[PDB]
Amino acid sequence: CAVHITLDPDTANPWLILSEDRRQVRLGDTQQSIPGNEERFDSYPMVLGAQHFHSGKHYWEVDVTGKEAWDLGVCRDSVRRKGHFLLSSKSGFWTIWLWNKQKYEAGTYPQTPLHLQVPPCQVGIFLDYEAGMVSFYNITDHGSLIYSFSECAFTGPLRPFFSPGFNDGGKNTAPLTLCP
Ligand SMILES: CCn1ncc(C(=O)N(C)[C@H]2C[C@@H](c3cccc(C(F)(F)F)c3)C2)c1-c1ccccc1
Repeated sequence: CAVHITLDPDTANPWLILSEDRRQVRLGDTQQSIPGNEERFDSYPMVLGAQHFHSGKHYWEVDVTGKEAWDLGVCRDSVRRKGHFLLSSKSGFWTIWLWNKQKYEAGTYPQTPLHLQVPPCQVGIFLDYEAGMVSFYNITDHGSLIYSFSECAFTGPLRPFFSPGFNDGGKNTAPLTLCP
């Protein structure tokens, strides 16, 4: 069920730099000047996969090597794009995140701390639509389960969700890379 993900530049916050092949994204030093369109996330450095999931099983892996912060998973296509919101399962985002170098958490509401013995350099994301399951795997630790969201009971199409961090004038400029 391994799927070739590509990043949708129409969704990408101006703080983001996408590679030419749209297989990579990183935080930029400054905001790019880019057309204001309704699909674009305007308040946080977030971008979606081009791919839409209506059903079935879907798997992809991401390199997070050298990063102090990131967020990965899946969201409803219907999520609001403009203004401020909370990354939570209750808001249509099924994600895990790193921040402050070592704080791993699942984006439940309220959030669930994760205790990772081996810090992941690559993360696997498995979506099972009919099961209502989004699962996260520690590829560095031989595929151990990081976290699973269960009985999410999805209605509409879902999208891959990425953020290579938030802008804090910090050093978190290494890219997220989609693994071949
Ligand atoms: C979307 C708002 N939001 N929802 C929940 C949380 C939250 O509690 N904080 C602790 C963690 C930081 C994690 C993170 C890691 C990498 C990239 C991003 C982002 F937002 F850019 F996509 C976010 C999410 C926040 C948040 C709070 C402060 C600053 C920015 C966001």
